Amino acid sequence: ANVELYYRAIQFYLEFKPLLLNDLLMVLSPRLDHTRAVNYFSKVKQLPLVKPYLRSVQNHNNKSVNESLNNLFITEEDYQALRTSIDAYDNFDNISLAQRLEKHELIEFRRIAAYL
Amino acid sequence: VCNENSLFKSLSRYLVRRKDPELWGSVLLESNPYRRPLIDQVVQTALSETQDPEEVSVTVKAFMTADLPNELIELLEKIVLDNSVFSEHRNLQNLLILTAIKADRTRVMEYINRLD
Repeated sequence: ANVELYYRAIQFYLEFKPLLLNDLLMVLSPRLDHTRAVNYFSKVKQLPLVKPYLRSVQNHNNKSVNESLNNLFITEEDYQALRTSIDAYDNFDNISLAQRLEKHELIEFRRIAAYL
Repeated sequence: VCNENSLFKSLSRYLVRRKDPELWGSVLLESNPYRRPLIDQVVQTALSETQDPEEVSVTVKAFMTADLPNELIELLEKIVLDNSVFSEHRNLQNLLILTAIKADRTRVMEYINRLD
């Protein structure tokens, strides 16, 4: 049951076998303190690597989910999939998002600013 | 004989058949160091049969009456929670939230978010 196990193993594979870790992250899905994990990944910055699982669990519509996908798009500078995502759920503010976009240098994305 | 050397799952089976909360209080009196391994066996074995909540109720009575505190019962709560024969709420989620109160831990949020 206890979950510190998960954190220890993932920290290890991160340190040792992230190639062997990604898959596992999927395999350990149902019972999870997902947000603590994502905070840890923020700490380790390698969230973009674990992106597959992220897009997997995207359904649950958590603030963590939001900000994760949002920063991944910011770094990514995609809009199409970004449009899909932002339309997919609602559990997040957009003020700071508008602040990001207003200087996005891309009216295409600033169009999305106007949209939100 | 059991604590001496055994896989106490069978002992539970005796309990989960012989409905005697006083027999638990005998088992459950905290001066036995081996009280930990046996409860570690019950936190998965007791759930195996899952026919009717009789011994369930009886053992949670034993818990609260012997004051099995947080870090001990909530185990039972969450484990019987996830995808059991019992999707109903016969004080189930209610003592769940009571334990949430006695716990005051972020877990309460997602618990709600799964509660219905």
